[PDB]
Amino acid sequence: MTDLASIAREKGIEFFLISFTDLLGVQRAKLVPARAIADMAVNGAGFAGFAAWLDMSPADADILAIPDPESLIQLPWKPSVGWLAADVHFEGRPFPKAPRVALKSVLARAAGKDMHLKHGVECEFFLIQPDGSAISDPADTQAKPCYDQDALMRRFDVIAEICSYMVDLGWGPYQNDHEDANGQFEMNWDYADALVTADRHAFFKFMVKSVAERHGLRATFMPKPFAHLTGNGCHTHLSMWTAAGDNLFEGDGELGLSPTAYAFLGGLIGHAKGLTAVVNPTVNSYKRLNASPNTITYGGNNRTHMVRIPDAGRLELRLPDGAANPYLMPAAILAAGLDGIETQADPGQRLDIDMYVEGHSVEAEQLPLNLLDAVRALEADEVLAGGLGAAAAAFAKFKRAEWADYKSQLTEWERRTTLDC
Amino acid sequence: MTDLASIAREKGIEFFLISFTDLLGVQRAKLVPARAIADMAVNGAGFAGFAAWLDMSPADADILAIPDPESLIQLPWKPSVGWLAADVHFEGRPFPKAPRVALKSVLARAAGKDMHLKHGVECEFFLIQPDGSAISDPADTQAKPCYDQDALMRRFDVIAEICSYMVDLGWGPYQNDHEDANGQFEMNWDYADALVTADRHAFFKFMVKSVAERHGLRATFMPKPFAHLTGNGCHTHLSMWTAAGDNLFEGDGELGLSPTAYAFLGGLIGHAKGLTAVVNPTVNSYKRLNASPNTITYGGNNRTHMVRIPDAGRLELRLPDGAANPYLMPAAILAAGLDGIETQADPGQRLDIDMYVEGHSVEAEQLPLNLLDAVRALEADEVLAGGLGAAAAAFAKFKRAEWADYKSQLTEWERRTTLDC
Amino acid sequence: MTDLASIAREKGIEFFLISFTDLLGVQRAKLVPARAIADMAVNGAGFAGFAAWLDMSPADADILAIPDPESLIQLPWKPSVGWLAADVHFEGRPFPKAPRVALKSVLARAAGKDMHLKHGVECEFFLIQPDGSAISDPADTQAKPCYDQDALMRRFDVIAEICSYMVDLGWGPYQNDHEDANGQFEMNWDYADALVTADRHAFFKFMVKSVAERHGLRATFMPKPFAHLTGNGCHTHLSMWTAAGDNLFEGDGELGLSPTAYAFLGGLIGHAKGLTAVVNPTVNSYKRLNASPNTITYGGNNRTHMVRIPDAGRLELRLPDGAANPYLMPAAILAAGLDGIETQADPGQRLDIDMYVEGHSVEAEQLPLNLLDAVRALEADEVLAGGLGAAAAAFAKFKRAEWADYKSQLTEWERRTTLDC
Ligand SMILES: Nc1ncnc2c1ncn2[C@@H]1O[C@H](COP(=O)(O)OP(=O)(O)O)[C@@H](O)[C@H]1O
Ligand SMILES: Nc1ncnc2c1ncn2[C@@H]1O[C@H](COP(=O)(O)OP(=O)(O)O)[C@@H](O)[C@H]1O
Ligand SMILES: Nc1ncnc2c1ncn2[C@@H]1O[C@H](COP(=O)(O)OP(=O)(O)O)[C@@H](O)[C@H]1O
Repeated sequence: MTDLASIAREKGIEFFLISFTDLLGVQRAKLVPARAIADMAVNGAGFAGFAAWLDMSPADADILAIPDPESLIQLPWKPSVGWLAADVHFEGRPFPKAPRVALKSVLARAAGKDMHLKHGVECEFFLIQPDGSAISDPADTQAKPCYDQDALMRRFDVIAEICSYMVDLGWGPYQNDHEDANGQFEMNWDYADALVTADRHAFFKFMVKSVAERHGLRATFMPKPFAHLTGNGCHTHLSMWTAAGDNLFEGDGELGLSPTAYAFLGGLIGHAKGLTAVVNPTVNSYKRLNASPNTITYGGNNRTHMVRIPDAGRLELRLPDGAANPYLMPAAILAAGLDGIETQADPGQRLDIDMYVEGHSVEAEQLPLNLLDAVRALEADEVLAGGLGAAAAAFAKFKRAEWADYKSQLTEWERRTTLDC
Repeated sequence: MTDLASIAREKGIEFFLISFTDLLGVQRAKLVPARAIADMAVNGAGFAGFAAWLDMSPADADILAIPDPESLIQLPWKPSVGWLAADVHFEGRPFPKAPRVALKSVLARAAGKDMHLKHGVECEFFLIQPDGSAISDPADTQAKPCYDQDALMRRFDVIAEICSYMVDLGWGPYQNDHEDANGQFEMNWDYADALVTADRHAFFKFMVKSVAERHGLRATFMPKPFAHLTGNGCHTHLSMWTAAGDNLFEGDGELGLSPTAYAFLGGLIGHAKGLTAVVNPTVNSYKRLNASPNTITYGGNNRTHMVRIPDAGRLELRLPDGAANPYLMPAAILAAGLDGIETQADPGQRLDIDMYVEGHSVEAEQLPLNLLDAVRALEADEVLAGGLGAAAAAFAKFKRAEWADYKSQLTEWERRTTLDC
Repeated sequence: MTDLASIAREKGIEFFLISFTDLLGVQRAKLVPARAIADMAVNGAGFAGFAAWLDMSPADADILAIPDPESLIQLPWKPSVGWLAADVHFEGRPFPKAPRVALKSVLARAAGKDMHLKHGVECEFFLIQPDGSAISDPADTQAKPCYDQDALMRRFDVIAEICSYMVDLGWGPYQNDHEDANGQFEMNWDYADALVTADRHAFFKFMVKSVAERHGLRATFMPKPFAHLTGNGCHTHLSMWTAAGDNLFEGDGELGLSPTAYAFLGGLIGHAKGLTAVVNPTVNSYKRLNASPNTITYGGNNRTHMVRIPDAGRLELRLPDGAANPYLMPAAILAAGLDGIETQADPGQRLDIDMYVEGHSVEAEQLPLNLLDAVRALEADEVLAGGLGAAAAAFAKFKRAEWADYKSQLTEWERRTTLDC
């Protein structure tokens, strides 16, 4: 790996965006001219951490975001700018409250046991009007819009541009779909080592929002952006691999899954409640859990349970939504899963039923149904909090304030239903 | 007591409003011509209970609301109509889920022990525009509007009319004030036997709303109707009396209070959390508990604690808000208090401090901070649920549905704070 | 077979639209980058079938749409994209509820008797404003607009573009007409093997809609889109052929038709009622049957009957409308016809009269006059239902639901005519 300064000269990069993800998933970046990249690659870009979602004080020394040169992406729509993901450092060490640092820590524990997490994300999003008031396509109106050829091709320019970028970047994109809400789309690409996928997922949201804007549109990954439409998931596909390239999840047990997979699964099931706080991290998230289908079960090739087993050597957690932190969520999933493996956790019986029809009759534990309860579940889950380190309590702090902020709002519903009390 | 038919002939009453209060405090009434009052006074007015907030089925027999002839009030603004409060009966017996029946049951238990609850209510309300969008007086704007002579006299017509009605009805009204929010008023009258006060409180809200409408205005008892203004309380004054006319609360202990009073108080303190669900019964209610001042303490002549001791032989519960059921709330207070007396409950130390300044430093139990948590507190409080009978679980059911209804609403705050997640 | 990956390289195709038609005729497609076509061509593109009109559950495994490489069409207006028609497979076999699969089944039965159905379609459509409120040409206004030269040429650019595409695609287009309603047009091309014509029919609607949109206009195949104008037919021309290449309908009987042709006709007459549900598949469809001409008769070179004999070796079914599924329609027609042939059905006497003038005096069976009755007829016709397989029952299920949805709408007619009852 050559230096970024030399790459800048060779590939015509004039500015670098040195970037990191805070606790709320917000992309924080600094635009640095190429003349300054050498110093910053080694010493890091200085940011006042208290000004981001990092649970820091104005009295603290500036954090130093150290770029991972392997993450470099020349913006495909603006190649004279080089994007870099970074680890936030504080007082000479990675700062445990930064999502990407948290993720790297859990990975290092799994890696030490020769277990390498790989995942793929299904990042649904909506294409909407710039003012956010409606979807971008007024002609996308029918009751079952999923895979609608007409509406898909009406947004060919934006979708095709983005997919072609992903081809060039080497993500191995393989399908673009219109999803089951009007105005909603999904663009899939190959799974990879968790850190690779996490970096891609963070960049992907930024690319989609950016390219949409250039087309006079807007993209949102909001969990439930419209009252009358279903929402955005981020269903996650999970497998564990040895450094020698074998999928520990492949086995001769049920459905081609191994004991390791089922123990991992058992951690997922066992830690589902606190896990919800992290993978459904906003007040808005909880609308998708109250629509009925809010219990903890799996699985099989069945898109009706919290966990689906799509094929051999693979689990799909169907819990995370569009707001899920690209680093915190694989981190939290891995912590729960690793615990499952170590404790030989038992997932219980696979249910081969349609939960939307027969779910009412199944005795199952229930997920937390609002942000506050979910945070409480996270705080009571010591194994999970310990797996995320200091990030967990900082996350719980912020979400509790969001909760109180939300509840303090005077809504129309309140006035409509209470004015005559 | 003569018959209502004979009174109708003598006082020129052409219609009776036979009325009862459901679990949400909603006044349900039927307008019956005088020719039919005799049968209904004895047999009751038939209502389909499932259509009110009574937790009933369409398959149930109609309830029979039996008028309390002693409650009769010729509408002062329309004397040809006679208003009556009623006990809802079902299958030949008072229906334990009806608020007024619940209240009468608790009273009968206290009465059996020669303890007679008397209370006064401070029913603050706002005078607002008919469309509810702003207060009725655009010139009522200053930062400290409390007792504002100008704004008070600007609403003299409406206030004076209502107070004069209360004089004629024999309620012993003694003061009308502009309260500490712009547009907010209060009109006090003498305390009385709980059932008398409860009937008056129910009628009072109706009279104020009715008279406001006749003046082209509107009244609301909503807890927190405006984002920028403080809200409506219903602080309640409480004492217990023997049939021989002695105030059991008067004594030689601290502040002129007796051991009975302090044990009653101890029930209040001891049952405060579940009590909150009943006396802060709406989602909206909880805004007033998050503004800081949400802990459980008393007292002294100090408007800064959950309980104030204004004078000898008197407790003021400063907890209830404008949405409090006129029957359920004295009922719930009495259940908690009676328990305190029977268990010789200990309130702990009176705090002679200003909670708004030093509250942060006091170790005290905290009230529930949202409707859901408050309902949970009610459900966990067996003594309190048992004291209200079947009304308690029916109340909890409805409020839980209100909670889920509220949370399902897509708010602007959500879109503003999450669209860019 | 030069593979799709190879064809993509040489033809410069960057994306494929893998498409299938659902039970409501809706085009469902996935946009796949060339780099992924090889795998999808072999294994199929995955779709959640419950999200389309296929009568499935979210608990079902995804269907796999397997593309027919012989259907490949480079979109003539956007040749970097390659459209493919696909067969829906479920759990390792063709999904009988998918129209194209159902059609292929019926064709295989017939093929097994050396009878190969060939058909051509007259897919009338309107050109309208994007908002759908009026036709595209405000100057197209005369009482008898059929074949209007001015209006035809006023839309030359769009019509000519589409026709030239059909020339290049090898469909053998031969005429473009302005039809007998203002704003209505028709573009004819050579008949072919049923499956070829079906795929083309499906693609054609998409082409016309897409090209219209590129010209700032819009196309609709809605059966009756305007209250004041006549509607869109999809009249179908039908013949049966041996593999040797002879037209089984050509014979010595009347009008140059054979006994086989007449028995086929007899199946059409015999199953006309049930057939109506499939080829008039919407509530809106039934307007064209209540506008008189709704009895079951043929024929001769006479456009006044349900079936017309245009010439030797050919039958024209004048029943299907613009909403007819391009796959279900020929399938249902073939099912009926084959039965006619197997049972030696007697079509009755040819009526050489004008049904518009003398039709009232003829004794003939009447077609069903609304969607509900038509569905009932489909369900009662077990020979027809059995011939379409599971597609029939799923179709009827959806249509019964559409019917209930329609009836549940509060129409202005209802209010105008009932408000004063
Ligand atoms: N063994 C695996 N481990 C982790 N992720 C995987 C694995 N296999 C596939 N994926 C990823 O899961 C995501 C979804 O894949 P997909 O084949 O579309 O699943 P499905 O057919 O169930 O919808 C993709 O990003 C994909 O690359
Ligand atoms: N001994 C009592 N028991 C119950 N309520 C009382 C008692 N004495 C007064 N009240 C009532 O309490 C309410 C408030 O009285 P008020 O004298 O204005 O109290 P404060 O001075 O503390 O504001 C009135 O309705 C009043 O009649
Ligand atoms: N023998 C046949 N079998 C099936 N379809 C046919 C046959 N001959 C013609 N067609 C198709 O029927 C459609 C109508 O043909 P056309 O010549 O316009 O007849 P008409 O003048 O009666 O409308 C055309 O699309 C044509 O391809």
